[PDB]
Amino acid sequence: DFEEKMILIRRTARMQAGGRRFRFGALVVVGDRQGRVGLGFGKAPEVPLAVQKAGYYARRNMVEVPLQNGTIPHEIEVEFGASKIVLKPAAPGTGVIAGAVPRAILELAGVTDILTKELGSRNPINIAYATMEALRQLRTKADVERLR
RNA sequence: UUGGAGAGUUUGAUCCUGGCUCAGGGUGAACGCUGGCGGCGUGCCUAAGACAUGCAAGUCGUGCGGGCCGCGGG
Ligand SMILES: [Mg+2]
Ligand SMILES: [Mg+2]
Ligand SMILES: [Mg+2]
Ligand SMILES: [Mg+2]
Ligand SMILES: [Mg+2]
Ligand SMILES: [Mg+2]
Ligand SMILES: [Mg+2]
Ligand SMILES: [Mg+2]
Ligand SMILES: [Mg+2]
Ligand SMILES: [Mg+2]
Ligand SMILES: [Mg+2]
Ligand SMILES: [Mg+2]
Ligand SMILES: [Mg+2]
Ligand SMILES: [Mg+2]
Ligand SMILES: [Mg+2]
Ligand SMILES: [Mg+2]
Repeated sequence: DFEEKMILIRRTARMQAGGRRFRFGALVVVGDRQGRVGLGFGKAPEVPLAVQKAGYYARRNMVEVPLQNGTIPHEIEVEFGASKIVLKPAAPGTGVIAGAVPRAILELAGVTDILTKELGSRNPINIAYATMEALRQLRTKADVERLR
C-alpha cells in the first residue's frame, strides 16, 4: 500500500437563485517513501468523498523519482503557469528545506535532502503540479549517456 | 558545491496581477511588569550647549650660580 497526505482541502461555491451551493476540493499526494509519488486533485459534494476521489486519481497518476542518497540528481527549475518551483541537490545533513506543498511531495517521494524555493504565484495547486512536472523531468547520469 | 520553507488579506467562488501585514536575526538602546548570584564585555547615539572643585606632564644638582633651613666643625 501507499502512505498518504492531505495538502489542501478547500471549499468552493457557485451561485444560484436562492443561494450559494458548495463543493469540496482535495489535493492529495501519495507515496512509498522510496521513489514513487503521485499527485491527485479531487472534487465531490462532500469532504471525505473528495479526499477518497483525490487519493484515487493520485494513484492513477505517478512518477518515478530517481533518488540518490535521498537527494535528487541535479538542479531543476520548472514553471507551471505563473508558479515556479526550484529544486536543488543537498548533502546528507541538510534535511528538506521547503514549504508544505513541495515538502509533502518530496518527503512521501522519499526525498530526504534538498534545497527548494517557490517563486511567482504560490497558489498551492499550481505549485503542486509544478513540483510534479519538475520531478518528472529529472535525469540520471545513465539516462543522459543512453540518450546521447 | 554545507546552501535557498513561507502565511494572512481584493471574489459568491477561480485564476492572475498587485500592495499592505506577519512570523526570523540584529542594537551603545529605551519603556512597562518582574528581578537572586557570578564572569567577560559594555554604558551621553541628544546641546562640538554651559560648567563650581580636585586631578590628567614633567624631569635631570652627573650642565650653572644662588637663597632658605638643617647636619657635620674652625
Ligand atoms: Mg527516471
Ligand atoms: Mg501559477
Ligand atoms: Mg511566466
Ligand atoms: Mg551531489
Ligand atoms: Mg498568497
Ligand atoms: Mg476583506
Ligand atoms: Mg475587484
Ligand atoms: Mg469575503
Ligand atoms: Mg500577497
Ligand atoms: Mg527595565
Ligand atoms: Mg525596579
Ligand atoms: Mg557627543
Ligand atoms: Mg541651544
Ligand atoms: Mg546654557
Ligand atoms: Mg597626582
Ligand atoms: Mg648630564
